[PDB]
Amino acid sequence: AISKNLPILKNHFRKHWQERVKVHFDQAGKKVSRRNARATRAAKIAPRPLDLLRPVVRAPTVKYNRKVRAGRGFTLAEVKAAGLTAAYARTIGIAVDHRRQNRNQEIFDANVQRLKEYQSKIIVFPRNGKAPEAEQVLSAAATFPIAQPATDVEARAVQDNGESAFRTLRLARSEKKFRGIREKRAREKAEAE
Amino acid sequence: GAYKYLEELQRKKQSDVLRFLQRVRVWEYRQKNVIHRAARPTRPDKARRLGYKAKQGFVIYRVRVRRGNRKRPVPKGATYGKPTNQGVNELKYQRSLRATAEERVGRRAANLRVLNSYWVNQDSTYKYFEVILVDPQHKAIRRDARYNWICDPVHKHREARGLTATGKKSRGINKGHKFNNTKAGRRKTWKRQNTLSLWRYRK
Amino acid sequence: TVKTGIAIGLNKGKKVTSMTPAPKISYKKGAASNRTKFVRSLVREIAGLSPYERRLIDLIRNSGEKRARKVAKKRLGSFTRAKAKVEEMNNIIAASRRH
Amino acid sequence: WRKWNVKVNHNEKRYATASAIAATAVASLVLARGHRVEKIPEIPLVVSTDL
Amino acid sequence: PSRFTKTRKHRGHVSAGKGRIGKHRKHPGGRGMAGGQHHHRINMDKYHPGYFGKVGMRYFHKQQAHFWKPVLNLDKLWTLIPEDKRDQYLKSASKETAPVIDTLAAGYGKILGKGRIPNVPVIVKARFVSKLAEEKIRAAGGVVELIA
RNA sequence: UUGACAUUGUGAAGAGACAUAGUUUC
RNA sequence: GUUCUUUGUAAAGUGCCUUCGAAGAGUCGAGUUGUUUGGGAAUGCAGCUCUAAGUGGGUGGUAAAUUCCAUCUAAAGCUAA
RNA sequence: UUGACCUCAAAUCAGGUAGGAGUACCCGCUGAACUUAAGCAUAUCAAUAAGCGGAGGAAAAGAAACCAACCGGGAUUGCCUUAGUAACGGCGAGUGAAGCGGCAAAAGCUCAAAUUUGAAAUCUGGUACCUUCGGUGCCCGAGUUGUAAUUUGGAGAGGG
Ligand SMILES: [Mg+2]
Ligand SMILES: [Mg+2]
Ligand SMILES: [Mg+2]
Ligand SMILES: [Mg+2]
Ligand SMILES: [Mg+2]
Ligand SMILES: [Mg+2]
Ligand SMILES: [Mg+2]
Ligand SMILES: [Mg+2]
Ligand SMILES: [Mg+2]
Ligand SMILES: [Mg+2]
Ligand SMILES: [Mg+2]
Ligand SMILES: [Mg+2]
Ligand SMILES: [Mg+2]
Ligand SMILES: [Mg+2]
Ligand SMILES: [Mg+2]
Ligand SMILES: [Mg+2]
Ligand SMILES: [Mg+2]
Ligand SMILES: [Mg+2]
Ligand SMILES: [Mg+2]
Ligand SMILES: [Mg+2]
Ligand SMILES: [Mg+2]
Ligand SMILES: [Mg+2]
Ligand SMILES: [Mg+2]
Ligand SMILES: [Mg+2]
Ligand SMILES: [Mg+2]
Ligand SMILES: [Mg+2]
Ligand SMILES: [Mg+2]
Ligand SMILES: [Mg+2]
Ligand SMILES: [Mg+2]
Ligand SMILES: [Mg+2]
Ligand SMILES: [Mg+2]
Ligand SMILES: [Mg+2]
Ligand SMILES: [Mg+2]
Ligand SMILES: [Mg+2]
Ligand SMILES: [Mg+2]
Ligand SMILES: [Mg+2]
Ligand SMILES: [Mg+2]
Ligand SMILES: [Mg+2]
Ligand SMILES: [Mg+2]
Ligand SMILES: [Mg+2]
Ligand SMILES: [Mg+2]
Ligand SMILES: [Mg+2]
Ligand SMILES: [Mg+2]
Ligand SMILES: [Mg+2]
Ligand SMILES: [Mg+2]
Ligand SMILES: [Mg+2]
Ligand SMILES: [Mg+2]
Ligand SMILES: [Mg+2]
Ligand SMILES: [Mg+2]
Ligand SMILES: [Mg+2]
Ligand SMILES: [Mg+2]
Ligand SMILES: [Mg+2]
Ligand SMILES: [Mg+2]
Repeated sequence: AISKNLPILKNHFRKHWQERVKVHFDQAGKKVSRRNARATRAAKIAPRPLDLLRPVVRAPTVKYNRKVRAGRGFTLAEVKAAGLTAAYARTIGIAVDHRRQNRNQEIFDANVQRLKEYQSKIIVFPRNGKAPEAEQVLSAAATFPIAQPATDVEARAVQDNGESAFRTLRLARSEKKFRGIREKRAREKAEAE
Repeated sequence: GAYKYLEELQRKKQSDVLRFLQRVRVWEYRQKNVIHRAARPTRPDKARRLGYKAKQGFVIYRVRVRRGNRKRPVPKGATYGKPTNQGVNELKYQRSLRATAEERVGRRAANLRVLNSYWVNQDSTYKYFEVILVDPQHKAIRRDARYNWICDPVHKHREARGLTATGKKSRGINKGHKFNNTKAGRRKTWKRQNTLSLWRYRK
Repeated sequence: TVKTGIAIGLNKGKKVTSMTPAPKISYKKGAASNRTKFVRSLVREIAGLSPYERRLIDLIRNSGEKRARKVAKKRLGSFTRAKAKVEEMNNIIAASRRH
Repeated sequence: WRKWNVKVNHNEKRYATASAIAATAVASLVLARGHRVEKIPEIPLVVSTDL
Repeated sequence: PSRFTKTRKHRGHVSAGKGRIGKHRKHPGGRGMAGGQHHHRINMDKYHPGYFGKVGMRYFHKQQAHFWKPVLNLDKLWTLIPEDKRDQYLKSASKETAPVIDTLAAGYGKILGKGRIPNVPVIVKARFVSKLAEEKIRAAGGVVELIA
């Protein structure tokens, strides 16, 4: 059972794997089904849209923090700033998230601005039951898209202060590397009897 | 309130007053039947943070279960297979003694619904538990927005399915890296990572 | 903190105008409180000391504060708790049979 | 779990349909294909939007 | 399709192309990757030197991402500017108005120096650089601006 | 089968220490 | 959509000042045995022995002492897609 | 002598409830060997089959004692991916997950611990009447060893 110059494979089929094969014959069906659900929810949900206002949020980790992404809900802070309590904001098609925190002003403001636009671009019918039919826009998401913030300008003046990027990286990496040793030298000499 | 004092007093299980108390009670229970109706909680502060309430429809039951390992049944210790499986005697059982306790009373009061249960004592041979139960046909309960959930059929014998607090412990349902394996439910997630998924347009 | 604005080194990371959010009360799940202080004080003196706690203040007196931790560490979970346990008996000792 | 459907590159797919559209001109091809188009005015045969 | 398959061609011959002597049996080699260090060693060494044993250090719970850092060479670099916009900058190699290029924005982690950019100022914003890339960049009157 | 720990409590005499007051252990 | 009773000397929302701010125990945690896991000086589960605290507690995938920092808030509960 | 209370019993006592079946899917327990390793015991088959207890139209999970280490994210479930990877492994045969990203769907919450103390404000049942999935008056009873209102950490409470 080993022969030729072939790559070594790892095909995990030593269990009774044929008892666990899911072949999605129901792709087309579920799609239909899925679409019907949406038409139904739309109709049931009167003029409301099919989704809630979601906040901007900067994504986690070194890999994605370049990008900005729809968040879960809006932080008790952001809501307060946008001139409303959370209990109400929830009934007005706005998602609120008690566990997100604001450390970033640029994002915070973006989110407050998101809220002012929303508030101005919805209308909220009186509780009575007068119901002045108003036609549903289906997507809070499409109505208030989230764009990446422009971080500079296309062209600009070159300024070369002189001290190179590469060496700064190198040095920067270095200071960290020996930060503790240097401190141990600071301690050990502090005990200059 | 007196419940704060009770709670604190009970964390001193080797304090003098408490082990007199433990001593006398553990003889009394042991005298009574292995499952017997309790008249009232002997730990009302424990009962009540665990869902109990002093209204008709709420029931307490005291039960004791044998301690120690699970001796693997099997005639004469014979195992009839590989050596890894030849043990008999240091074998442990994946449910807690508390679960056994819950199950054995839930069976005894099948009109009732196990809600929760709590430890009250032990000696070398038994652990002693009180199980707090609810009667979902009692109107006092069937009303009561807060408790009448317990009346829906999805909650028949929660103790038999690992849905009481002990059960969720042993099933290992908790968020995190420590619970990857069991968490959405171990057999379920096994089945998942061991299902071959084929699309009409093969990916 | 302040981040340096480059991608390695000490305060590595993006410069952002900062905010520092209102404190969460979860985060104070540990805090004492007058009510607990009172009740715990009262219970303690109601119910006295446990066996190992007695063996403990003996060792403290008669063998020092280091052998005390070593035993208390084996008795309790671990070292940090033994730290606080010895520490506690130390203050039973001071407060009582002394000043 | 036999392979029932088949993936075709979207672009190769269009190459094909384009080729096919192109050939609905070319009377020889339309004739060879069955299709009784000797007595038709011209190919491509374009009729009024009124249809 | 079966139609074009050699087993159609073998119908009528006894052994199905598998020999009268050697036969087609279940598992003569053993199964799978068996025999590696024994009857299948000549094929493993040769074709697979390196297979058995260990090398360096284990790393528990390695999160690939930590090390996310695509490379872009000066080679390209100007491709990160859209071509219409691009021709405009080539002509007017210039301080005061040099193109900004956010390479991080383009999804690169490090700039490396494969070969010869034109002698035209660029302003290059990146997380890392090779010593060389920065050198070449500078020799065109440009700078690297370290971002994060 | 043998040991240790838990179930395990109460007196008394004799040993065992802060090193010839009694908390502790045999 | 319509119509009838006003549920109220009722119930709720929001700004400032001050003082407070109760938060789950034979559990957490520990040793050991066994099982299980990709989880490696130990991923989960369970038995026996030990057994907490309150500026505490858990986690931070290499054991330990020291000093920090980050992040949640266990040992009680319901819940459509 | 009479009346309570606690604990414990008895009725063919008033009214209810559990059992069994089904079991594709689901929540648990318990638990193999054939097999693979060209022998074989650890390993593998497999946390599989058989055995046992328990539900529903789904169940289970679920509003973080989470993930991270970011400019941070934000209940759960599933799909695409991560990845045949980190890792485990007579480091042999073999095995093998997670965080980020996109997407389906979206939804959030209540108890315990608090003196109503200028008024147990709460509830089962019997009974009469009614406009009966219920309401009201009345009477036994539950309940202070605590039934309502209020509060649930995102908070929140008391005075102003
Ligand atoms: Mg497979
Ligand atoms: Mg096999
Ligand atoms: Mg199917
Ligand atoms: Mg949607
Ligand atoms: Mg209306
Ligand atoms: Mg009763
Ligand atoms: Mg067997
Ligand atoms: Mg074994
Ligand atoms: Mg006994
Ligand atoms: Mg696993
Ligand atoms: Mg294919
Ligand atoms: Mg073929
Ligand atoms: Mg064919
Ligand atoms: Mg042919
Ligand atoms: Mg031939
Ligand atoms: Mg021939
Ligand atoms: Mg032939
Ligand atoms: Mg021939
Ligand atoms: Mg051949
Ligand atoms: Mg032959
Ligand atoms: Mg031969
Ligand atoms: Mg073959
Ligand atoms: Mg190998
Ligand atoms: Mg290149
Ligand atoms: Mg003996
Ligand atoms: Mg809690
Ligand atoms: Mg072990
Ligand atoms: Mg087992
Ligand atoms: Mg283990
Ligand atoms: Mg440590
Ligand atoms: Mg965070
Ligand atoms: Mg509850
Ligand atoms: Mg649930
Ligand atoms: Mg009857
Ligand atoms: Mg049944
Ligand atoms: Mg098994
Ligand atoms: Mg087979
Ligand atoms: Mg074999
Ligand atoms: Mg063979
Ligand atoms: Mg054999
Ligand atoms: Mg196994
Ligand atoms: Mg089975
Ligand atoms: Mg049914
Ligand atoms: Mg349902
Ligand atoms: Mg459904
Ligand atoms: Mg459910
Ligand atoms: Mg919470
Ligand atoms: Mg999540
Ligand atoms: Mg080897
Ligand atoms: Mg291999
Ligand atoms: Mg496995
Ligand atoms: Mg997502
Ligand atoms: Mg809800």
